[PDB]
Amino acid sequence: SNRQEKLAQLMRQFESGGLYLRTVSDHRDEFENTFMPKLDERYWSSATFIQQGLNGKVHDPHADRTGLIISADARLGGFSTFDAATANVPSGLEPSQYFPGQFPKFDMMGAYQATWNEDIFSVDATAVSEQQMDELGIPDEYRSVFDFDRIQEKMAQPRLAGREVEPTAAKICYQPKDVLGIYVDVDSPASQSKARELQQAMREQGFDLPFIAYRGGAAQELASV
Amino acid sequence: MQIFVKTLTGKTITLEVESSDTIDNVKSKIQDKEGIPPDQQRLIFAGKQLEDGRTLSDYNIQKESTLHLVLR
Ligand SMILES: NC(=O)c1cccnc1
Repeated sequence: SNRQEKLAQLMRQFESGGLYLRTVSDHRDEFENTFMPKLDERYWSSATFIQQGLNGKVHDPHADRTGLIISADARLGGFSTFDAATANVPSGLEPSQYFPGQFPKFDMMGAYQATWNEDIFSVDATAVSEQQMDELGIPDEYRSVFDFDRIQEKMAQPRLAGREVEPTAAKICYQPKDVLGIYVDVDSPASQSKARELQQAMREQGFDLPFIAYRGGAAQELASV
Repeated sequence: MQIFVKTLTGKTITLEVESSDTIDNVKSKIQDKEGIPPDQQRLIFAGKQLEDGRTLSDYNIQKESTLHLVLR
């Protein structure tokens, strides 16, 4: 797979059911400690759903991060529109088996702010059926997604209305072949500089990735940064 | 170790705890720092309300975990 082929696959997914964007504060950490061990316990990584026409914000507090554009085909542990908290894989359990089983099936704190229903605290959000959630009156907006193809359905109402949404949260296990592009903030010299460092590190291992600017439901190739 | 309790008034409470501490103990520490009676505290971690008498370790509450306080 070459640079243009990754870009083409990325843009096809972006303009269909969407894909993943994973900003990182420490790209050398991500390269050496997350990406490289996958070639020869950071099994699950956080990422955000991006899609053409979905005005989705990325997690970048000071607007100076690079990151990875990751294929919609990465293994999905769970998706939560408002980032319902998860626990870390505990000692004695297999990381690769931890999600979706221990992924919260709804956002407890989110559903409670929405409805003020104190019955909500009577259940364990990781161990709850659709029928129980119906009985609790848990709104659909607070229920997690486990089938990637259905994330665009969860995000349809803001997308249709053209509204801005805060960073969404998926737990994925991404494989080297899932890495499709490098994220670049066009208004941040520090992001671009980190992006170049990351592109060089990845290229040296046989992964020549395009530079991708994502903002507000649109994504473009950057020739060079 | 230190854990963080977020309230719905926008506060974040810092607590010094050992993993062998009980939820009761954690609620006592929230009384000590904020004058909240324990019987009025729900402690939420990763989508479940925590039971008095079980320990942080039993719920896998690690260093720098974030809990959510909700008043009863
Ligand atoms: N690093 C990320 O992209 C991310 C996404 C959602 C939540 N936290 C982090």
